[PDB]
Amino acid sequence: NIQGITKPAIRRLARRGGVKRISGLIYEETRGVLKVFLENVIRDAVTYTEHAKRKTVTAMDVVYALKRQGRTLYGFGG
Amino acid sequence: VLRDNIQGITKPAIRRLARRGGVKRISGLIYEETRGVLKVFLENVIRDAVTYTEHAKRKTVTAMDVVYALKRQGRTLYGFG
Amino acid sequence: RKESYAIYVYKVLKQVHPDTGISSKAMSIMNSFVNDVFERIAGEASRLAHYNKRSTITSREIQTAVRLLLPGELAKHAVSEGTKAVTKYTSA
Amino acid sequence: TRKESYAIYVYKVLKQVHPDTGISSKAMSIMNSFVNDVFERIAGEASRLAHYNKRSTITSREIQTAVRLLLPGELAKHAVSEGTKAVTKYTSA
Amino acid sequence: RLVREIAQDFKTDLRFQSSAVMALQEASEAYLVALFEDTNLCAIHAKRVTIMPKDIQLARRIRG
Amino acid sequence: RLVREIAQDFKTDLRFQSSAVMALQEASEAYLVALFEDTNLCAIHAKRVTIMPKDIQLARRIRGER
Amino acid sequence: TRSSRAGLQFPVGRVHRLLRKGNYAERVGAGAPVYLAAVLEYLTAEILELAGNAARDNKKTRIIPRHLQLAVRNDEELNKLLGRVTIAQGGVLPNIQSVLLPK
Amino acid sequence: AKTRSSRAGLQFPVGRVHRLLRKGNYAERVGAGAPVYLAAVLEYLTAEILELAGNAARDNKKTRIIPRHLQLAVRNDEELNKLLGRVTIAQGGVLPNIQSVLLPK
Repeated sequence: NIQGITKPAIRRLARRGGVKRISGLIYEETRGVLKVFLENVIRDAVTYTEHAKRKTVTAMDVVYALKRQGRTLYGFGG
Repeated sequence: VLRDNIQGITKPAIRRLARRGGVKRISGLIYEETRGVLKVFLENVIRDAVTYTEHAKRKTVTAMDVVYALKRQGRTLYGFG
Repeated sequence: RKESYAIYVYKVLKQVHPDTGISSKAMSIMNSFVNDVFERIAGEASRLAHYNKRSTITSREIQTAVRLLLPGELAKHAVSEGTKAVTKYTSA
Repeated sequence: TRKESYAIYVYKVLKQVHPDTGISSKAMSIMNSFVNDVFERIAGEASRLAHYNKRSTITSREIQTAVRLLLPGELAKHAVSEGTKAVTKYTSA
Repeated sequence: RLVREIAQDFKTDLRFQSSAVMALQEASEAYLVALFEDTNLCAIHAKRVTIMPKDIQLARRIRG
Repeated sequence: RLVREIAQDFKTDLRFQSSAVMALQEASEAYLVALFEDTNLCAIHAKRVTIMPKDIQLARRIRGER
Repeated sequence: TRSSRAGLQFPVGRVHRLLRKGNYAERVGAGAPVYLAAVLEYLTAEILELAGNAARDNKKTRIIPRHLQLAVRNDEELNKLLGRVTIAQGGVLPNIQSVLLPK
Repeated sequence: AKTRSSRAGLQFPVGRVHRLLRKGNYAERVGAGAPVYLAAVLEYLTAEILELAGNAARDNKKTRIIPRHLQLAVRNDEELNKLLGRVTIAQGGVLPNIQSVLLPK
């Protein structure tokens, strides 16, 4: 699962950021940061679904969790 | 009577602020760059503070106006309201 | 029925660039931007009412709210365009 | 002019926890701002939850999920436990 | 599959809207691009060209 | 006196409560102490001990303060 | 319509409706909806202007999120306004550091 | 029991909480259990801080809690630090911390 983002995907994300040379331990460290980031966002997203009494997390719940996490996102709702 | 004074000193104060922060060695240009950061920081905070006094129709900037201005600047402060 | 400021974004777009279009994704991005600025200004004005022991949001609450949220020039031009529109509305 | 505050109740909780301790005036106002901050954070989050679910009232569910959002894990767990106890105790009498 | 895996540890039997996953992917990549930008700036500050885990750790520590 | 100078450029003929100045000083020093903490971390990361303007600029760049 | 009375395009009535149906105050002023809508219409005109220019540069008629991202990030104030905002399918500005360039 | 605070075993005023929640423009209507439950959360967080503040007062050998004790109490806790992460306490100072490389030989 977590190893589904590896080798060129971690390389492509670096190129868009402007990185030239990538050390070997970046890939594992990148997964850990992405893991913690996803854990935080999904937690607040799931919390809204728990209050709304739903078994399906809507696009709003993702947006609203990002808004509370200081990661405002345009495009997937009002 | 000679006078000839200036403002914006803070020459040893930048040394004391560094010690409480844990800095050991201070370069000479740190102080001038430190003053510039303090100017911009004060400019942002006082701007939002003065705006509340303008809305409140007052000629006196209260401590509260500073508090919400710091609150608006993400610099929440306890003790003055 | 879902409401949006879509048709007015088209109108403003044609007034500025008559020979240009917009995509569905970019339109929804514009919709969220309008609502975001809406909530920020209305939220700040609401705080201004509570801070001054007031129960109504008048023109002054909106004006000082735009002074707070926008950085200088965008705030300068927003106050000018708004006070112009309010004066034109007050006339008729 | 009457100036309201949570002062006398912070004293009670302080004496209930540490009867042989005091507090200064500056630290007292700091505690007051803490109470008002937590008040505004929860009430603001609950207000958003009401608007988000197309409701016009803020019930206990909005406050509970708001505290789930604001407090980190253990503080949230203990807050929900202490609160649900008090609400059940209030509903009883 | 990764997002479903992370969410499975929070609540069982959950369904995701396709737009919800795309929004998670959009914000995740934007966060990662922004992090590598700060990471590359940190690595260059250390007179280096190659990014290293100590650069990310310092960047996220300063970010809070 | 420095804050009075800064406020004169925003609105003329202003009076300050003494508590307002103290609150401004509290938030200013806390911001500067925290900044020097991040500045010292940057200098140590560059295999140095001495803080330099490039360290403060790097710290404010990571914070997003542009 | 009150929007026509102010020469504005955004619906003053819908703004007045949303201000009452959002629990911000006991009352809502009469000039506030006109003045809030004018700021919104000005800000949308600012973005659409720079977005159409970026569309002309890319030799495309329809504005895509790439154009919005480039427009907001090239402006110094629009970047500060939307500093905590991520635009979907927006990308980043082309930027390569000097030390990383070949020599 | 006349006061609703006594009916909930809480110290913070449920009535003042109910008043301030209605007089703050957050919603049309206001639940009955929300003032009780909001006051309980407030009372728990104040008790947590005063507990660690009283402990810091015992460590500093002082009877009255000063803002230094509140600062030490909040920042030594892992969760209270994250809650008040964007908050500066007046007259609080910082934690004693010197980096390893900065230490002498």
